[PDB]
Amino acid sequence: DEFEMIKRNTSEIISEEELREVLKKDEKSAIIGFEPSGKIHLGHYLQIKKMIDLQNAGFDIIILLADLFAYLNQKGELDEIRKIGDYNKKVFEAMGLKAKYVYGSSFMLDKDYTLNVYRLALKTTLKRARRSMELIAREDENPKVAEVIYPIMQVNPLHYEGVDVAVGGMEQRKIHMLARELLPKKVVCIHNPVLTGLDGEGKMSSSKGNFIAVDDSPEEIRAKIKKAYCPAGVVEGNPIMEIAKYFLEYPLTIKRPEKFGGDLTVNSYEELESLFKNKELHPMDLKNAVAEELIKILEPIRKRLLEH
Ligand SMILES: N[C@@H](Cc1ccc(CC(F)(F)F)cc1)C(=O)O
Repeated sequence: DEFEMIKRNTSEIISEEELREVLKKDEKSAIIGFEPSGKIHLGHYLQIKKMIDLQNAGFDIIILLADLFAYLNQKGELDEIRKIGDYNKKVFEAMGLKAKYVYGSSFMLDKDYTLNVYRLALKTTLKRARRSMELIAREDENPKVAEVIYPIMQVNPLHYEGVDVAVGGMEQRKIHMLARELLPKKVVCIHNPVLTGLDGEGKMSSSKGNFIAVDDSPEEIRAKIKKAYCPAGVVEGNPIMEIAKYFLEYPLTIKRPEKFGGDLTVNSYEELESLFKNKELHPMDLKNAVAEELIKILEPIRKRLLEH
């Protein structure tokens, strides 16, 4: 099913009935926005993989390099942000994405864009804007006015003209709930889960420095994975298991020494999860398998980012 391919590994689709209608049409487009990021990590790639799914299913793909948004979220000066955006777009092309790339600031300063922001600032409460940003806003002991403008710009109808589907992480869902209420035409949201960071502390993050970057060296992936929170028998909160779920190909053959049980062949992640949960498979053989298949999945991307 095209539908079930798109739905595989998302946390929610709002809504499924509207997505079946979109899939019927001959012309459909899907958008995702990203604040430019100094490092692109597996959190980014999970979402790019969803966009490749939509692209296989017939959708035109639009990537918004959300530079002004990064600007409001205190990531720096704009033309410095627009140069990080340029690099991120190289990375997304090396992931195998066939898309159109738009810089926010190329249209977000237009008079009609600006008037919608003022119009929406009239319908949106300070309390709701702030709630909507709890998972997104840069850490700040004295919150700035910029924090409450960010979500109203994210739900501006100009971002969604001729767009059927928006894709984002679950950390964006309150902002999308706002847009569901306030947008003139309905857009389907597809939310992808948030990856746990390597120490299990919170969520994977370019500023928490708890991530694996797609351009990481092999030795580097090994060392991050070796150090990673992965309690025996525990799946919930375990970032090594998450990587197994969202990134690996099954059936999976796990090489191990014959004293640890010999080569193991798992035909599904659900099979891996039962093996792991009852301790027929130890963190260390998991880790070696995950590290080794992660290296092979990332290699072509590291290669073209390094080509020259
Ligand atoms: N909040 C996102 C960035 C963002 C996501 C979505 C949009 C609207 C749209 F998706 F681009 F159309 C604008 C910016 C993030 O946290 O990177």
